[PDB]
Amino acid sequence: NLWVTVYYGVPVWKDAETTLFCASDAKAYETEKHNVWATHACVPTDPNPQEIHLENVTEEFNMWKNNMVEQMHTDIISLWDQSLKPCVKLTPLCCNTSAITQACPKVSFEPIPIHYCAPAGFAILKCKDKKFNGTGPCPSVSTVQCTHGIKPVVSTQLLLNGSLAEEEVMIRSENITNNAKNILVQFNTPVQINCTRPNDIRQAHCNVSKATWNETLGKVVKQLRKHFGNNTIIRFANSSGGDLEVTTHSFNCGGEFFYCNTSGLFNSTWISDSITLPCRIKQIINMWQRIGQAMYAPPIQGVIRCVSNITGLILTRDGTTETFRPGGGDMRDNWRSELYKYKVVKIEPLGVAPTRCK
Amino acid sequence: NLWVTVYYGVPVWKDAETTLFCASDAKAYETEKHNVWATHACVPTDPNPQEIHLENVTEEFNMWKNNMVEQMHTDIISLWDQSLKPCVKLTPLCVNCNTSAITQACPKVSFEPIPIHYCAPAGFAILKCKDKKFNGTGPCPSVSTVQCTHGIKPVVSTQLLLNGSLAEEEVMIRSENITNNAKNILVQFNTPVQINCTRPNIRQAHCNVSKATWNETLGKVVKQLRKHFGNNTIIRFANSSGGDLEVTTHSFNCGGEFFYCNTSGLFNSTWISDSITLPCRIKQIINMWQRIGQAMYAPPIQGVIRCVSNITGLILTRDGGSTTETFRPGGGDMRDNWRSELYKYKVVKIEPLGVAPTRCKRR
Amino acid sequence: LWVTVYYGVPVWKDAETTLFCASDAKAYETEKHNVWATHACVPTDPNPQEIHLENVTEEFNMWKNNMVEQMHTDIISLWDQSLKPCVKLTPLNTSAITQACPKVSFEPIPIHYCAPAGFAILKCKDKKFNGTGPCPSVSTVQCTHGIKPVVSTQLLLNGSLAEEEVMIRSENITNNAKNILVQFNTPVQINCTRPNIRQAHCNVSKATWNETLGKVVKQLRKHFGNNTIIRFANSSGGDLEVTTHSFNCGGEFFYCNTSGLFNSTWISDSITLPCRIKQIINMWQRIGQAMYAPPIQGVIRCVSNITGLILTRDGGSTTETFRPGGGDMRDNWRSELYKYKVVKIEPLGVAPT
Amino acid sequence: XNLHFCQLRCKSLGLLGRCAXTYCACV
Amino acid sequence: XNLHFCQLRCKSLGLLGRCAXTYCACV
Amino acid sequence: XNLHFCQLRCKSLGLLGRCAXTYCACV
Amino acid sequence: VMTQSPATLSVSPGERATLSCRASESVSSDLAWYQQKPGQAPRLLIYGASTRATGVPARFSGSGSGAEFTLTISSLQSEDFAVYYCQQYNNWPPRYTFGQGTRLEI
Amino acid sequence: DIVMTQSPATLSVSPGERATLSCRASESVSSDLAWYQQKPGQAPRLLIYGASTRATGVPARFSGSGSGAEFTLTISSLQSEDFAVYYCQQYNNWPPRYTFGQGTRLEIK
Amino acid sequence: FLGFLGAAGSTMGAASMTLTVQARAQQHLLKLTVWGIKQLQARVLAVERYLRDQQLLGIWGCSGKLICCTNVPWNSSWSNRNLSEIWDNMTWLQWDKEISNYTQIIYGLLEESQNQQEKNEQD
Amino acid sequence: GIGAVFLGFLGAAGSTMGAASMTLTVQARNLLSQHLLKLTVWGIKQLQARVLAVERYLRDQQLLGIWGCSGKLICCTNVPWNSSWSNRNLSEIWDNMTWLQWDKEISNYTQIIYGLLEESQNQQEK
Amino acid sequence: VFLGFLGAAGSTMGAASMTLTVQARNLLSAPEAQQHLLKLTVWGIKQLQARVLAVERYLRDQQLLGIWGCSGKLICCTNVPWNSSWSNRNLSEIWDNMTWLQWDKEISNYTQIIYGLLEESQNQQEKN
Amino acid sequence: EVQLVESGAEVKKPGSSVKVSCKASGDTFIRYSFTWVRQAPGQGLEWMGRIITILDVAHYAPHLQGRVTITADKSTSTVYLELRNLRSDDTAVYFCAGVYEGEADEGEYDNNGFLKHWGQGTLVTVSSA
Amino acid sequence: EVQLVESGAEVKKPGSSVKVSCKASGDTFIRYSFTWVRQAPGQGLEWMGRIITILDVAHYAPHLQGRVTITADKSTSTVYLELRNLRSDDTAVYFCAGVYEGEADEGEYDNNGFLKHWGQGTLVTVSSA
Ligand SMILES: *[C@@H]1O[C@H](CO)[C@@H](O)[C@H](O)[C@H]1NC(C)=O
Ligand SMILES: *[C@@H]1O[C@H](CO)[C@@H](O)[C@H](O)[C@H]1NC(C)=O
Ligand SMILES: *[C@@H]1O[C@H](CO)[C@@H](O)[C@H](O)[C@H]1NC(C)=O
Repeated sequence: NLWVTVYYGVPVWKDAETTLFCASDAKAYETEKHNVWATHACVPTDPNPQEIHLENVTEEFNMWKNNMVEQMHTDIISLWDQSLKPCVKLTPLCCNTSAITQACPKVSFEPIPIHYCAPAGFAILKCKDKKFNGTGPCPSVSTVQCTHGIKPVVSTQLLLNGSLAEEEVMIRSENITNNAKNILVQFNTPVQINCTRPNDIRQAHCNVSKATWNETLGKVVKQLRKHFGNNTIIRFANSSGGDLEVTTHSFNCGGEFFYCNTSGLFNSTWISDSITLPCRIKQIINMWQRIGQAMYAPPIQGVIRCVSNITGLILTRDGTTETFRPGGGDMRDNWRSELYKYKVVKIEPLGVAPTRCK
Repeated sequence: NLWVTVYYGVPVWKDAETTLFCASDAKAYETEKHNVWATHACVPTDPNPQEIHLENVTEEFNMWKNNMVEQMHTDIISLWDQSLKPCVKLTPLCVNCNTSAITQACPKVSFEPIPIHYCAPAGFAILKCKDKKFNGTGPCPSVSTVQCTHGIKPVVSTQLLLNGSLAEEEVMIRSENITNNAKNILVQFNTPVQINCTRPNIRQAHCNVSKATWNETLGKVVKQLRKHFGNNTIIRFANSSGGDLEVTTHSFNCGGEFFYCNTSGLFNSTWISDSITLPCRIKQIINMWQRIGQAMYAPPIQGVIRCVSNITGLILTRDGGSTTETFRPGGGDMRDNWRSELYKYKVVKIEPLGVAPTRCKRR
Repeated sequence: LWVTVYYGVPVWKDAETTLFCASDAKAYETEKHNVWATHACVPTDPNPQEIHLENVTEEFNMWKNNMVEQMHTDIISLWDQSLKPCVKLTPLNTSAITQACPKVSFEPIPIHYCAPAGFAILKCKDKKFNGTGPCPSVSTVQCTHGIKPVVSTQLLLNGSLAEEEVMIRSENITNNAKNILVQFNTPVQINCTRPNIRQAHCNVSKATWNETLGKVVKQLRKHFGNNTIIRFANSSGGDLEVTTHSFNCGGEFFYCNTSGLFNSTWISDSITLPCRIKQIINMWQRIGQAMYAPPIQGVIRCVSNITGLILTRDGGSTTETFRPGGGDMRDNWRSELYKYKVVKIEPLGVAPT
Repeated sequence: XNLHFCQLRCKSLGLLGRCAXTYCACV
Repeated sequence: XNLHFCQLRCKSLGLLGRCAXTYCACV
Repeated sequence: XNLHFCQLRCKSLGLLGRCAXTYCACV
Repeated sequence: VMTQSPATLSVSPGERATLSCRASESVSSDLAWYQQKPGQAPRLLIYGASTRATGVPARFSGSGSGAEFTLTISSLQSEDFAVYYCQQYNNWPPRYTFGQGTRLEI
Repeated sequence: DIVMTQSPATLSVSPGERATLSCRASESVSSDLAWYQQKPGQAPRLLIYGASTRATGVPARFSGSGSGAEFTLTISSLQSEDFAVYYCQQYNNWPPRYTFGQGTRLEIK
Repeated sequence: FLGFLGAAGSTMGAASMTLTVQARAQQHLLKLTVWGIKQLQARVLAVERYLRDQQLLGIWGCSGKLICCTNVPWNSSWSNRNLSEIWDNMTWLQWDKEISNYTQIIYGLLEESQNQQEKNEQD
Repeated sequence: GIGAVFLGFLGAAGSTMGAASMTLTVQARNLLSQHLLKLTVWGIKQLQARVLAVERYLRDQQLLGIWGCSGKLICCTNVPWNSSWSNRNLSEIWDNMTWLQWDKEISNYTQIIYGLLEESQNQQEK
Repeated sequence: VFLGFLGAAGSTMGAASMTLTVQARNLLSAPEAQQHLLKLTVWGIKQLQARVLAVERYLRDQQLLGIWGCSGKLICCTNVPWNSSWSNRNLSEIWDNMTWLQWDKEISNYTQIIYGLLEESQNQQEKN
Repeated sequence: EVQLVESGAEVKKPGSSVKVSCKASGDTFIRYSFTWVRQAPGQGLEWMGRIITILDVAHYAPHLQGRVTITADKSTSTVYLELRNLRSDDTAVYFCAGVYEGEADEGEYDNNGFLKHWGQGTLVTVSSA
Repeated sequence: EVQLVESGAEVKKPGSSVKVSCKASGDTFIRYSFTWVRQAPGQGLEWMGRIITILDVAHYAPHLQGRVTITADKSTSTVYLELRNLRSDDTAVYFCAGVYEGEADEGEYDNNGFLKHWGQGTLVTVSSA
């Protein structure tokens, strides 16, 4: 009495994974070493986007298991390894090293945004919630073909040139009470930073405004009080030791590799006008794409300037007072900080149900 | 008993409007202005052009309400505004006047125009009118299709078209309605009356048009006028009626200057039932045609500058009479200089879905 | 039994197209081949891709291919736009456009024929292709294999060697009136040079010619019962072009008479040849003759290995003779593209049940 | 277009004016 | 191929003529 | 990461080593 | 920038007069030397660096091109003890700048 | 190939006077050049580097200049011990292929 | 796609027959690239301008078929005239004019009249 | 392009199945719709991603050809709904179950069902 | 996929038919340099002239079968009777020793007469 | 040609502005461009700015931008001036200067740069007293 | 400020090899590059190749490739040169050389080319007496 019927165009979807194509608006007439790579391996942006809000629906995202992060962390490794040619590059395989030597000119280097679209027959979901603690169902989703730009930047111990939340400082972590997994603060406003080299020796002073740092650092220590015993006075401390890379705030700017001794930023203790930092410009670094050491040419003549917004940071506990010590080092988990609100699914518009027919 | 059906494939057109695209053969190494703009926002021509005739298909063209015109009358503006940078670009809004004024670095440049081809995008056709007697409005009893149009030259002038593409049989007369005293006549020539004018090696020049041709090529056209008037009422050609300086003259560009050949000697003939010269003065204060305003360019270049191009059109105007008639020249609305080159074209869309009533019953 | 209709049975219909080049040209040098091959063809196809088949008995035929003429018109253009003779005498009243007839560089290149949107190309990968017959193993491919345009007579040069033996390819066999084609397995370097009068010495690696036609006697005596000893005879005679080995090398046209290569009969350090240039050659591109510019001044050297010959028997009754010949231009590729065939996919066939 | 001003000058000479191009002509 | 003239030439060597492509061959 | 080598240097300071990036960091 | 030579020339009567004013770069043909006896309104003598003004004695004539120019008088006169200034008007938009002048005495 | 040529081949000048030296390059060596002073059987000495600077413990009467493909050094007041050989070598190309000059003879007149 | 029109100007019946039948220099390397893509952008649009139609016809009952007929009565208001001089001496170009401002009406009926066979088949 | 019709299909999830079907029927129809040198390498990489969706579309209109009904959206055939496939009172399905979770119910039987739906075709004419 | 469309010959209708049935659904089967901006493109155009040139072919068939009543269906058979004068073979062995490989050569010149007849015969349901 | 007559000498204090007049007579007014030039005693001349009378578009030196205006009036054949943000150094003499430009009433304009016809001079004093 | 005592005089045979020492002492070692240059009698100096200390990545001249090798050990602070396949003509006077390269150990490197500190040379001869 009941017979199978079939419908085409039924709203179903399932999780999957594919290879996205990076899409961004390049120029192809410049020579900067970002627009070139962007115009040779991307697609002109979608002029008018597409968005559809859903209702009475929940889905469980998970920021520490995504796949998009891996494709991004491979694609920009390609970008780098094509862009910045080191004058001598070293790498063990192990240990049997293997040097190399090619051309080593000077180049411009300012990153641009890069979207991430999904091929025909798939979709990308979002979480418009503003309380997302990283995991668990998000009761406010919305579909989209592809996302907002993501300026791919590298820097340790302080995320820079990133995006930020809009209600309160949030604190996301893999598994608190494990002491060996980084966390990810995120400010509601940019504590700006003037950081530059004058016209004598290779040395840069990194100006950051006070009374906007401590004002934007009070919010943080309050948020830590909630997820903890709201007692056991906490403090901010220096680095702990190891390689030079992790014990500072290193990054690139205009083509050089700054190393600012941010020892005078994490020293306050919280019971219930300007600041400067002594940066250097090193010339033999430790690569992050692989294991090994690079080496570049001496710095350029003129003045070098670049300003950014500190929009987040990485910490680490210490297994009571429980002071915190900015560490980090690894570069994979500073893209989770702007890619947690996305998950890619697969459409399956074909279903069946029982009814009464011929 | 008559029921409706639905066919699929019937040939049907519905006129439409879109954004066409250039087709111009530049050089990419020359550095005049035309040959450097046309190589920025246009594309090389079509290697193997395809054309297809049609059969027993009448079609209603119309010249005075076309919609390709604007699509050219904007490209040309955007060509000039990136090409001839003035030194003082006075632009009154005044909608007492708040007449702003921008000043720039205004250097001297080369200027000669190359032919531009308009093509149809992916999904529309273009219908020529291969007849030879299309007055301007009405059915064209012969129609083809084509992708890209013939070679148009972005020329600008007044009271006399220059480098005008010619007709075949006669010297026709295309008017908006006619007998309305307020619309521009448009003419054409079966033969080019070559014109020579230059400044030798004091900012003035002489314009010379071979004599005894103008007299015989004002004899052809004078006939077709009386084809619309009762074999009487002698017609002639008079001086300009007067107005702004640009109208009561023959102005153009040539090599980088703005000549003004006083053409009062070519229209004094009256018709009952070995050289000639015009005093071409250069100016430096013009009322730009792109909008309302004025400009002020540099003073002219040193050496000898020359320009020769066949005249292939006129623009006239009547006088409210009752007798007799007089045709004092004029013009100025720079739209007219393309309605004499895009007068035989149309852009349409194909829509294959037809219904009809017949005798069927579908179960 | 009634008739049904299906969709998808894999079925061919051997047919013909108008294919397209793939010429590895260079476009900045100024010779003739390497400028025709960059204005009327395409560069090589970077990563060509292939598919094998199974159980697929495919019946070729080498005197009935039609990938031929496509070469036989690309090449006539290659000649017409390259070596423009001074007095291009064409008997229709031999009118002639006499051009600026200057000296120009010359060397040929490998060309590749590929198949357009909607066809294939099917090899015959076996090494026993007797010329026709059910070939039981075939590939599929887009483009042809490596091929160079040698144009000559009595001696076919610069061709890929065969592998196993010197197989012989006849119309059918034993009509005494068809240009037999033959193919070595072995290379013999050739070298004729002009020292520093319109004459030159054409010269062979001698004493190698000896052990390479000692190879062939076996294979003739494979089609023939080993008895009544056979030998090679001279070119019997006709036009001078026929009884010669003529070609171009360095831009000028050699005529080397190699009679010093046939003096033996097979029981059970070089030779100089009257290798005379000329200015009066009978054209192959069509019927006629052309008139060129006076020969060049200096030194020009030729090295061009022969990897294929042409014989023919004699109508007598005994003994048998094999004199050089051939000449018909088309032969130069029927020995170079004999194993290729362009068929067209068509997936629709009915079958009654 | 400036049509008013057109009618001023053309009237100052004894003829009617009418817009005809960012251009001013006295008929 | 010119077969007639080819034939006209070869017989004078005691031979018949035939075309070899665009060339004259004596038999 | 070089963990073994990463341990060797933090040991000279009195702390253990732990990998965290082609990047060595002390505990 | 207009560099002159000399600052103030002193020459006896009956002799010639040859001043010099130099610029930074290409001022091709836009130079103007002005005469003023103190207590008056200055006067135009040379324009275009190669032409003579109206109502001027023919001994008044300069020369030069590029960035080097020199006013040349072959015979001093009773009324040739005054200030002499050089001015250029080449660049656009108009930004005209003088030099420093030169005086002539016994 | 970058090549350096000596000019002049020899300079024999009297004391108390000034002597000059030049070195010619094949192509652009922008700002990479040095000058060494070779004594009889002694290790050479570094005087100039970067074509415009001076080393430690140098009398100011040494100085060099030039760019493009030509560089010049002059000595203004010889001493009875400043008679020796002089060389010029550039270090501009990378990967490292550093050419070396040929020298110049100098002696009392 | 533009040569389909070859039969335009022939009358109605011939059009039916023929529709059933038709159912049954270093620039010369550039110049053959920016005029190759200008073709594919036309076909790959003709395909999608097609998949829409054969889906639309998949609403008025009849998809796939070319000459589909149905069971809607033809109102009087739509230029009722002599049938004989409709299928004999008229070209579609002229017919599309006389029926222009009613097309959207008929495109509504052909859905309603289809809803009968939708629900009333398993009644 | 055609790639928007899929998001169109998915837009109306999280609802009741009847409204889902009606919205399907209407919306599938309502959803009809060096400068010029650098449109010579950005054509291909933008003309593949449009002739790759047209393909994936047809790879579906193929399946509905097999199961008797092609061209139609709300299709129903004549295979009896065996009760061993997670039976439930009919109105306990078409009133209180979103499509997604309903997929979970039988997401293991969709190959048993797909299989049988073929033989029922060639066994309908004979 | 035509290797499979034609790689089931020899065997009787059963094997090839039951393979193509599921094969219908089984149809499922960079250092970017500024130099090759005129090598890859003029090569990329070719494939993009291949893929599209098949989608055109396909749709040009499914429209042809559509005029013989049955469209989309792989192995269809509709409401028209077929003659007996068509080179009448045994009415029993027509499915074991009478196959396409024997049909095709016999009917290599009989296609157009068959493809003609059938579409003409459909019009019985078209009158109404 | 023309006959330029500058206004009388002026005496002012800091903070205020200044205004003069150079009545140009002897020719058609709109046919000449004008330039105001000044000199402090014992110093060199100082070009300030040019004004085209027919286009009513002026220009100004890089070191006076925005604090000084020029204006004329073809209804009365007079040329004005006004400098703003007075200082003490502005004590100096100011000169009226013009030049011919051709029959610009029909749109020919040479756009010269130098000065051919002058006034007599105008001294101004700006200080406490 | 490091003193580089080269090796003593040596006399070898044709075709052989050799290993030369250069003892550095006076300051930290890995802040210094090194270079070996040689001189034939009457003829100018001949740049042979360079070695970096903190990375141990040497290079060599084209026309001297293959049969020469440089090596240093950071524990004994000596730069060993080796040259393969000697001859009787190539024997000449070789020189040890160095230069200060910057605060190396903290990841800073200036990468200079010239040679400041020199030894006293070495005597290398191939003879038959
Ligand atoms: C900081 O963020 C603001 C937006 O909130 C942006 O406008 C500004 O440019 C950013 N500044 C830097 C230096 O990144
Ligand atoms: C052109 O011909 C049409 C049709 O006869 C007519 O209506 C129109 O008035 C004519 N126009 C002119 C300019 O004669
Ligand atoms: C041709 O020349 C090459 C090299 O000059 C030589 O090795 C070879 O033996 C020569 N061959 C003949 C047949 O002379």
